[PDB]
Amino acid sequence: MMTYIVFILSIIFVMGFVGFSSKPSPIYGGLGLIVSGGVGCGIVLNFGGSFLGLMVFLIYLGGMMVVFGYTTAMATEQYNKVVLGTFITGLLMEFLMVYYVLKDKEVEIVFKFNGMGDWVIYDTGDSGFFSEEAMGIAALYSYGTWLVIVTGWSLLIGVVVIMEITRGN
Amino acid sequence: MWFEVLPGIAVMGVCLFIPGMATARIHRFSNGGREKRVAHYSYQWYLMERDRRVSGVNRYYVSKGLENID
Amino acid sequence: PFFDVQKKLGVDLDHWMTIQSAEQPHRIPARCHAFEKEWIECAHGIGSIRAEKECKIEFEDFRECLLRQKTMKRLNAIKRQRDKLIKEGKYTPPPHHSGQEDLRP
Amino acid sequence: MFMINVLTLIIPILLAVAFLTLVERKVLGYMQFRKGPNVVGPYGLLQPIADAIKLFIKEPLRPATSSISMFILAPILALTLALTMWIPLPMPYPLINMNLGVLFMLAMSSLAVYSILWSGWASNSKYALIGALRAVAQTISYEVTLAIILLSVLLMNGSFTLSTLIITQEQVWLIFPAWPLAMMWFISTLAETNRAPFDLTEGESGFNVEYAAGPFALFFMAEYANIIMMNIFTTTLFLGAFHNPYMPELYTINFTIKSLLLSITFLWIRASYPRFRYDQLMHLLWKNFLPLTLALCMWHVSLPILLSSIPPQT
Amino acid sequence: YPTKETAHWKPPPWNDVDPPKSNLTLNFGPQGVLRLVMELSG
Amino acid sequence: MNLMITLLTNFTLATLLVTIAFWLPQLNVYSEKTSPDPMGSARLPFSMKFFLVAITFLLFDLEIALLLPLPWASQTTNLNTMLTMALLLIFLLAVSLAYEWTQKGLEWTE
Amino acid sequence: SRGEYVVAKLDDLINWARRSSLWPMTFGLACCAVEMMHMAAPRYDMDRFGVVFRASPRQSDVMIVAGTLTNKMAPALRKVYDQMPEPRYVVSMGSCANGGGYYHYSYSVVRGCDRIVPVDIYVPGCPPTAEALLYGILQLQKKIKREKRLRIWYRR
Amino acid sequence: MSLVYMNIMMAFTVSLTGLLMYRSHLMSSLLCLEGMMLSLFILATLMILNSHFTLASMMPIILLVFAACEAALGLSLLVMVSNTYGTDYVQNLNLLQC
Amino acid sequence: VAAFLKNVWAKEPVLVASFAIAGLAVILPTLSPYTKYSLMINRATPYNYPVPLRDDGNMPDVPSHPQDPQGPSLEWLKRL
Ligand SMILES: CCCCCCCCCCCCCCCCCC(=O)OC[C@H](COP(=O)([O-])OCC[N+](C)(C)C)OC(=O)CCCCCCCCCCCCCCCCC
Ligand SMILES: CCCCCCCCCCCCCCCCCC(=O)OC[C@H](COP(=O)(O)OCCN)OC(=O)CCCCCCCCCCCCCCCCC
Ligand SMILES: CCCCCCCCCCCCCCCCCC(=O)OC[C@H](COP(=O)(O)OCCN)OC(=O)CCCCCCCCCCCCCCCCC
Ligand SMILES: CCCCCCCCCCCCCCCCCC(=O)OC[C@H](COP(=O)(O)OCCN)OC(=O)CCCCCCCCCCCCCCCCC
Ligand SMILES: CCCCCCCCCCCCCCCCCC(=O)OC[C@H](COP(=O)(O)OCCN)OC(=O)CCCCCCCCCCCCCCCCC
Ligand SMILES: CCCCCCCCCCC1=C(C)C(=O)C(OC)=C(OC)C1=O
Ligand code: SF4
Repeated sequence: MMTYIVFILSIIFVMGFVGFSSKPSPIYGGLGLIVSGGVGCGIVLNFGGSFLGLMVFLIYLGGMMVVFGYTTAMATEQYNKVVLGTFITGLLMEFLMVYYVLKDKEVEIVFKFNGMGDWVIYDTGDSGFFSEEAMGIAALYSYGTWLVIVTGWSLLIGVVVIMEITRGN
Repeated sequence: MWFEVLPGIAVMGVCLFIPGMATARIHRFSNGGREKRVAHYSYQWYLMERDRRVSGVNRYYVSKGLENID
Repeated sequence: PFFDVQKKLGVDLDHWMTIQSAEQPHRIPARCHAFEKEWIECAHGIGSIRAEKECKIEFEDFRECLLRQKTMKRLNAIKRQRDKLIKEGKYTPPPHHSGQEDLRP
Repeated sequence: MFMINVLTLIIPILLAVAFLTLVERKVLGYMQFRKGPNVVGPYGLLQPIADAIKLFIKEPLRPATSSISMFILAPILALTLALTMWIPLPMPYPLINMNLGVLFMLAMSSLAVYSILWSGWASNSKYALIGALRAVAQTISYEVTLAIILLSVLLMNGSFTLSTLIITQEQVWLIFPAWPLAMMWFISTLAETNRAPFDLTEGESGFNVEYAAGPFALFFMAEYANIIMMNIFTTTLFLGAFHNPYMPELYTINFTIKSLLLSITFLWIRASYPRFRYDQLMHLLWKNFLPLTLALCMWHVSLPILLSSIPPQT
Repeated sequence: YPTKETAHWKPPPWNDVDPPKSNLTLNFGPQGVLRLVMELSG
Repeated sequence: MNLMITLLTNFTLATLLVTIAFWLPQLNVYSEKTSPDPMGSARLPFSMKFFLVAITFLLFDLEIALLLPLPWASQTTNLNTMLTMALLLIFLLAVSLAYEWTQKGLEWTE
Repeated sequence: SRGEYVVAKLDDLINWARRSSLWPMTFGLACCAVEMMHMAAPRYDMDRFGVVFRASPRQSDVMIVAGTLTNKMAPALRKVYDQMPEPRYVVSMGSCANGGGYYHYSYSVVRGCDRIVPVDIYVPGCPPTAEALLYGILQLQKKIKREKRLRIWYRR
Repeated sequence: MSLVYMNIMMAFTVSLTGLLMYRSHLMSSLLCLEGMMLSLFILATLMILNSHFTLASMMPIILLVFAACEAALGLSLLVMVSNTYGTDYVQNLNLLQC
Repeated sequence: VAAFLKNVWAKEPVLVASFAIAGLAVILPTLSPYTKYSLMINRATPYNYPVPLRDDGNMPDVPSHPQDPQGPSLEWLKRL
């Protein structure tokens, strides 16, 4: 059961999306996307993506969903059947997926998926005195020159774009 | 006078002294009278799991020296 | 229009992140470095139409390295037959597969 | 045995937050030429106990909430985040020794604005919502200089590991190469915890005025846990103490004295200044701290290269 | 070719500009003692 | 694993204290209260300036996310390129701040 | 009996915690506000009794009506009284809050704040001194000390 | 293939069909769009960490940053819609039928 | 060039300090004699295993043992 733990988190992940995709209200939907971001971060962390998971917290959740909840609280003035039916529909489809891929150890929705716990696909070695993911992100400044240029230019242009379109003149 | 504030500062300072003293004594109790093994990198974890395998008691901290070879 | 500015000017804008077998930081290999190197050295220069039918073996070995579908299918088959024989009682697992063997090194 | 270690972390957190209220009332007393509490206990040592028992049997204020669920979730999130900021703190050994503890703390402190935002929207008062939006905008503004100052300091550390930050400061305090970063860091931590002169939730409504005495006390103790925690983190980060590995209690006494003095420095700053106007601390961030912070970030990138003083990765 | 569905459609404006279809008032009450009525614009 | 235990303990103690703070004074039988704000019933007027400071936070937070691997990137052997791109990213964050200045974006929350 | 002893000790505990942590909301109406400020000033210092200085009205335990209550403000006084969580007490400070005072026969003054809110301590003076107000606050603490909420609850 | 990829693809399709079936709010649409981005982040991350392909570890951060800038732009558009009608309702955005 | 500088140091000392520290961060690594040692220390740090060479017979610069004289040395790092 604990060998399936990432899978279990992924189930909660899918459940969290049926939280906000059914769209109850943008604030409860924001909360559902926050919970989804936390459990997807846990999925990332359990493969060895420590820095990427903390980017999910600091930049996706603590950076961007803060601005989503902030903008949302400045609208939709404070105080359904389609939401509840959509939520139970998505939940029953997800538990039928779980039931099939656990009873058969294999399923095929669009692609063939094994039903074993996802620990089986890992590597059996060590990376020495470094995280490989940390060194691959550190390579953004040594090997990623064009990527840094186009990303920083897009962010500068994005600042210019937001200041042009939010002015009305 | 001003030293009347020192009992509350003393109580709060003891309350801040408790967690580090507690985790140091618990790390020395749980790891054979020594520090907890810091394994930030997979080589350190490899050495630690090798220690757990060569100890024979399924405890990484039980160290085997030159007495374990002939 | 693939205006190949990078080969024209000799610059390297994005070829470095393109494949797993490229120059990596600290010489870290991918898990399918050898399979991808063999598929690329097979399919180099001969074009995609010939590369689909002439380098099928290296590409299938590389895809089966990437997604491990045949390997996990085989592990499914072995574990399922083992669980069936445990249910029938005609098999018993050894001590080294039960955790009673005092591991190697 | 690990659960005992978690309890000996988090129950002394609650006791230190309990008596920090007494220390604040006493120190603010003597700085205001009066005494603090000295009647309720001997030297007022029973004032936090009496106040906790008073607040936990006060009538529930019973608001009409726009959301019941987020009104419940905002104190839970505040207390959970205020307790999880302590677990990577090397004092001298962290509870959870993690490789990226600095970034973990920056992330879990970036998540703390949702309690303010959810409690502001979960109230039906529009003016409480305006105050919540101002408090969130203040906090996310000063998080920018938190992240960039913290990056510029950890360029001398070598990693995001908090325990390595003790090894970094064995020859000298890190306040000596980074006192401008230290002073902008300290004022930015003063503005994170909504602490005076940046307390506009008491400047003339707070975001959590619709809560009863119990839940508002939980917000209050999460705030003081954040205050003690950020002072400990600033102590670890700029005033790193001597550590004998055979005698860990020397480091524990030393960082405890320094963190107490830094928390009393928070108490002594609120006894000294008037508040900022809201645009004035926005001016303080965007037009004063952030240009210096970017300039010193360029300086602390280029400085280990030009002096051959790049710290090790491990 | 106007049909029954597309019969309420009028042609768009000539400059393609549609017509645009307040400020806050606060009561800082008696809660010395002064009542204030604010008209704020941000 | 110890982290998940610690998170569960912190979350459980927080939920327990919130349950006590919401349900220990509910046991009293005090009195029923009829009980019939600076704005009375006027709808919340939108502030463009709070949204602009939140978006400026978001964009500078993305630029910070780019800046975060620098204590690792200083360990490279292509140090001239690394230093050039680090100074270029901090300079582009400074140019973003300067353009946010000069078009009066940092005004009335300066 | 055991239950009477237990509810007596719990009464003593909760009365101790309530009288030792009184939080006031002061209606600074008129000249008595100046003397409440002197009762907060460093000579008398209400904060050493556990009586904080200017708690918010939705967390305060006692409403000190310090000044003249006029007809134009009596619904605001009553609204703040109705917004206070229980147990709430009312200290009437000075002659105009007590009985109308020097403006008793006026067309525009409520003749004592006890026509508007229930009152626990009447503190007389024009103004009463800060020491006299602190006397009234200590008398309010003594009134809280002899409360019998759980003993009456156990006897009902 | 692996079992976690099933759930991350199903999450992307759930956020897709949420983004492809509007109810009333444009903010709920932007949340579904960012759920699509989040599932792309998770899926890219699990592949790149699985494959030990080192240089693409900087790839999901890039996938975050641009798209979050995209999110910022979307929020700004919503606010301009909210500054015309008072609400972000998608049925107000129907003037371009004629 | 001097009255403007005293003017901006009188009006805006935060920004003068900002542009001055940024200018030092830009120009000073190109003028430093120790920028070379940063590169030399980062390439002297052995993250990987020194995979040995097959002795063909003619490699006079490659040692047979770590304690041999030929090979890359780190006397400059111990001395500085
Ligand atoms: C960590 C332990 C403690 C650390 C130290 C902190 C202890 C002291 C705290 C005192 C209480 C503070 C309470 C809050 C104060 C808030 C107000 C305030 O101070 O605002 C900040 C003020 C704001 O100033 P201001 O707003 O008053 O100024 C007017 C500004 N205009 C014109 C735009 C309106 O100052 C700063 O922003 C400076 C921040 C720190 C700068 C450090 C610079 C170091 C030197 C660099 C080099 C200089 C030489 C040039 C280059 C030479 C190269 C060789
Ligand atoms: C890490 C360290 C943390 C430390 C936290 C605590 C700090 C403060 C410590 C306590 C300071 C002294 C407390 C003294 C309490 C008052 C005692 C007293 O005199 O009570 C008198 C009262 C009535 O007495 P009575 O007999 O009626 O008097 C008439 C006599 N002719 O009788 C009564 O009220 C009944 C008796 C009440 C006794 C209460 C005692 C105080 C409770 C403190 C709780 C915490 C204790 C420490 C916990 C951590 C260490 C284990
Ligand atoms: C089975 C029998 C028991 C039944 C359940 C009861 C449990 C134990 C409760 C505490 C003990 C019961 C008695 C409570 C106090 C009664 C006596 C009292 O009130 O004495 C008054 C005395 C001070 O005299 P005072 O009137 O204040 O005079 C002003 C000075 N001129 O006051 C003092 O000297 C100080 C009084 C302190 C009261 C005790 C200490 C506080 C409570 C500690 C335990 C609960 C809280 C734990 C921590 C909570 C979180 C912080
Ligand atoms: C509204 C909902 C309720 C709100 C209140 C409660 C939630 C908010 C407060 C708690 C936040 C939880 C944060 C969990 C992850 C934190 C990041 C993290 O794990 O960092 C620590 C560490 C990374 O460092 P490193 O040393 O590199 O890794 C170990 C390698 N030897 O990595 C590790 O040590 C890895 C340990 C194993 C993996 C842990 C996975 C945790 C479980 C999934 C996420 C749980 C939170 C989901 C909800 C988020 C908020 C909505
Ligand atoms: C080349 C190195 C890298 C440079 C880029 C990186 C810089 C790091 C710091 C980032 C700063 C970001 C924001 C900068 C905005 C500049 C524009 C500006 O602020 O103009 C307005 C200002 C007058 O302010 P005002 O509009 O009235 O605002 C109210 C406050 N009084 O006008 C002014 O105050 C005039 C400001 C310009 C003059 C500053 C002169 C400083 C000179 C220091 C010595 C030379 C250093 C070498 C670099 C060259 C500098 C020109
Ligand atoms: C788990 C509960 C532990 C005890 C509660 C926290 C410690 C006591 C703090 C009391 C307190 C003080 C002194 C206080 O002054 C205050 O007002 C600003 C509060 O907020 C309402 C308080 O909560
Ligand atoms: S009792 Fe006297 S001093 Fe007090 S408020 Fe009335 S008129 Fe003024």
